[PDB]
Order: sequence, then C-alpha cells, then structure tokens
Amino acid sequence: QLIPPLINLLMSIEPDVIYAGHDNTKDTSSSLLTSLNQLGERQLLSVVKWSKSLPGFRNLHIDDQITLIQYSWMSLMVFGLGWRSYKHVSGQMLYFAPDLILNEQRMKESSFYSLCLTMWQIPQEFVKLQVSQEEFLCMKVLLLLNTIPLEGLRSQTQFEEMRSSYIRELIKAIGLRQKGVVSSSQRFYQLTKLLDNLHDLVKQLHLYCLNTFIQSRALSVEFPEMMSEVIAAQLPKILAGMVKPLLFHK
Amino acid sequence: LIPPLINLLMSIEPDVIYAGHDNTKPDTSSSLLTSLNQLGERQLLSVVKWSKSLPGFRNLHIDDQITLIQYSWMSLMVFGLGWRSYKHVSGQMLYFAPDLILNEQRMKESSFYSLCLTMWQIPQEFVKLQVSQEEFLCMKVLLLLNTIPLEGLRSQTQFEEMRSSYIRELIKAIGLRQKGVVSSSQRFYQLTKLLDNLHDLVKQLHLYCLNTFIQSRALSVEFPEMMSEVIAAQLPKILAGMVKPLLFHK
Ligand SMILES: C[C@@H](C(=O)N(C)C)N(CC(F)(F)F)c1ccc(C#N)c(C(F)(F)F)c1
Ligand SMILES: C[C@@H](C(=O)N(C)C)N(CC(F)(F)F)c1ccc(C#N)c(C(F)(F)F)c1
Repeated sequence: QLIPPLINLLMSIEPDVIYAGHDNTKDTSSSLLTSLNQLGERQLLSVVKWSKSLPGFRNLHIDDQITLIQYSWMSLMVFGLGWRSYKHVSGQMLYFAPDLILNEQRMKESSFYSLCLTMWQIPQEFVKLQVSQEEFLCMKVLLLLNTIPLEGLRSQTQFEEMRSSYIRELIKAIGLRQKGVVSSSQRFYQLTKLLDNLHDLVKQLHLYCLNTFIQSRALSVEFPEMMSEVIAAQLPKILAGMVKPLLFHK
Repeated sequence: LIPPLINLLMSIEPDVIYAGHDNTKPDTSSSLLTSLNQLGERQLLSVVKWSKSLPGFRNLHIDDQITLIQYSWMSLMVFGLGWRSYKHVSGQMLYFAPDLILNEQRMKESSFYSLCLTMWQIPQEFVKLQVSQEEFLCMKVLLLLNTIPLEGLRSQTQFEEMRSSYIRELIKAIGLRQKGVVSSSQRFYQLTKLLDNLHDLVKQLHLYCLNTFIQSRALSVEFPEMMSEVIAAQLPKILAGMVKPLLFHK
C-alpha cells in the first residue's frame, strides 16, 4: 500500500537474530575480541546470503559480487551495529548481539574503548536524525555499493543502474515521512552525508582489525576462516587507499 | 675539504652485509624472498648499531628512536640497495648483497619482476644525478628522520634540531662539488625532491611486504624476529597513512 514494494522486499530479506555465541560463564581482551570475531564470521555469512536475494545484485558479474561484499563487509557490520544499538538500547550501549551487549564498563582498554567511541557515532546519529527502517534498508544497500576497484567493476553499467534505483528508493523512503520538498531534500543530504562519513569511520575499524589480525597468535585472538580470507585479501589494499570510495558530496 | 660531520658519517657506515643465499640452487620464489628477509634482518640490526653512533640520535627519547627506526627501515634499505647497485655494478644490476645480485634476466625469471623494476628505479636515478658519497650519506640520515607520528615525537624540539642539522649538512655536501649559487640551489631541490618521491616508491614495497607477511606460511617465506617485530609494530598504521610523512616540497 503506502510502502513501496522494493522496501517491503528489503524488510523481508533481513537476517534473523545473530548471536556471537559468547561465553557468559567464564571475560577479557582476547576473549571479547575472539567473540566479536566469531560474530563477525556469522555476520559475513549473513551478508552473503542476503546479497543473493537483493534485487539486482546477483545480476552483477560474480567477481564484482565478491569484491563488493569484501569491500563493504566492515561497513555493513558497523552500520548494522548502529541499527541494533539504536533499536534495542536507544543507542546508549553497543548492541553487537543479544549475547554481547557492551557498555562503558566492558571497555577497559584505551585502544578498544577509543574504537567503540568511534562506532558509537552511528547509533548517535541514528537517534539524532531518527532514521526509519525504510531509510536504513535503502542506505544499507547503498553502503554495499559504496566502493569500487580503481579500474572499476566488470559490470560497471549494471552497477550504476542498480545504485541509481536504490538512490531513488531512498528518496521514496524519505518521502514516507518527510513530506516537504525542502525538508525531504535536506534530509536526503543528511542521510547521504552520513554515508560519506562512514568511509572515514570504517578506516579506523579496518586498521584496528588488521593490526589485531597480524598479532592474533600473540594476542591469543582467534579469527575464523571466512573473515580471515576477507581480511587477508582486501584490508591491506583498502587501507593503502588502492580502491575508489564513492561519495555523494565532493 | 670534506666537512667533519660528513667524514664521521662515512666512518660509521656498516661493513659488507651478506644475505647468506645458496646460489648453488635454481631460484625459487620462496628461496629468494627468504634470503631477502634474512638480509633484511641483518640490515635492520646494522641500522640499529649505526643509529647508536649517529650524532644526535641517542639524545632523542628512547621511544622516539624506536619509532623512527620502525618507520624508516624500508626506506633506508631500498636507498642502501640503490647506493650499492650504483657503486658496485654501475647501477645495472640489483646488488642486494655480494652473494645476492640480480641482473635483469634473473629479475625477469623471479616471481616479482615488477617489484624488481620498481626498486631498480633508485639506482638508475643515482646514475642520472651522479649522487656523491657525501650527498648520499646526508640523504640517508634525513630518510631516518623523514616520518613522525601524527601527534609528534616526545623529543620533538630535539628531533627538529637534529633534522635541521643534517639538512644543513646536505647543503654542505652539495657545495663540495656544485659551484654557482644557482646550480647548488637547484641541486638541493633535486635531491630533496628525490627524497620526497621515495615515499611513493616505499609505499609499494610496504604493501608487498605486508601481503607477503600475512601469507608467509603459505608461500614458505620466513620473516626473522626483529623484522617481524617492526612489521607488526607499524606497517598497517603506516600503510593507512596514520603517520606524518615529512616533505621538503609542498
Ligand atoms: C572484525 C572484528 C575484529 O577484527 N576484531 C579484532 C574484533 N571487529 C572489527 C573491529 F575493528 F571492531 F575490531 C568486529 C567484529 C564484529 C562486529 C560486529 N557486529 C564489528 C562492528 F562492525 F560492529 F564493529 C567489528
Ligand atoms: C622486507 C622484505 C620483504 O618483506 N620480503 C617479502 C622479501 N623486502 C621488501 C620487499 F618489498 F621488497 F619485498 C626487502 C628485503 C630486503 C631488502 C634489501 N636490501 C629490500 C629492499 F630494500 F631492497 F627493498 C626489500
């Protein structure tokens, strides 16, 4: 009815609750980091499955699909963390998973605490802007499509048409509430700017990840296989700036 | 004729360093890279010893000395490779060590021809500019002091004074041969522009290094102790541009 079919479809393909499988009996640095990595493994599997039902995605060359997933993995994860924190704990806690909800107390380490403060920016903006699920779902797809190789994608044409249709869908999502043209136009600017700023934010997560990855044995932190492959295959390249981040505003 | 500081810099240069490569067997990706890392471990140890005799260095906070060595090791190594190739084999071969010399055919047959060509650029530049030993010595010190943390060093004032001292010394080295205010002025520009450019070239070596490090077990490429220490300590941060490369030109 009032809800555009594409948005309803996106709602229906959202993943079910994902647990970190964290141990609540026995916590610590490596323990917390290991659980977060376990959660990361389950999240990656979720994004891949999700991408198989995302209208238009399966039509892109297979290599582009793999590349886009790996490129956006961290971004989609932190964005999802932002949504969950916003929806379950009014953004006042980091809701990584039902069995892994972190607050100030569980962030003893200055390095980890700083990282969390950075992630906290998303939930906070979600609360400030009062993002709707309709808007979040469309923004999530745009995130998936927010970075491309320097030489571009193999299915570049199809990629741009897809990005455009989801940009039009984000506008429709905004139209659901923001009825005014001036207000709806200003809201489009705010949401797309939030997406632009994610590049800077995620860079910090990428670096923290790679550093912990390299010192995994010494830090006693386990990194599951699927995620390990994403980190080994693209993070060094991404941190070195060997990719093309897409921006809505120059 | 030769200024005292330059004479001292020449007296503290390390002796010849061997890679310990077994040239009795045909090259393999794993054996060449492993010997390069072994040579690397030895070069690193040589740099530490040298820094201990380098005027001004020992007076910087101990943490700063460590940071500077970890930030510049790759730069110092490739620069050294450039000098050695230029002096021993007219710059027409990569003279890593007396027991590890690669002419172009050996480069083409390695699994990293492209990397070899990148490294080979330095020696060729030395041939083109006819860099003197006096200029080379001062330039090498500046490379050690060519990158600082975003927040700066603990002994920042002292660092700034030491760096300025060696820049003044480079100027003296140039004056040892360059005559005419203009040509000597242009020479300072060229050599400092060369140093600025090294940042770009070193970035390619840093990525190749990190990728190989991450995949060390699969590729059978061993990374010695101190070598692994500096890589895990700063490589990801450096690649992500979370440090301040110093530039002579805007
Ligand atoms: C990849 C993993 C890691 O490398 N660790 C060292 C724990 N880590 C990234 C880091 F940068 F935060 F550390 C994350 C793991 C799971 C989730 C979720 N959900 C998230 C986030 F996106 F929500 F922040 C991040
Ligand atoms: C660090 C090491 C490495 O990580 N390997 C995978 C071998 N490697 C860097 C690479 F990028 F070339 F691979 C080097 C090792 C020794 C030397 C010398 N001398 C040099 C250089 F100075 F010539 F560039 C580079």
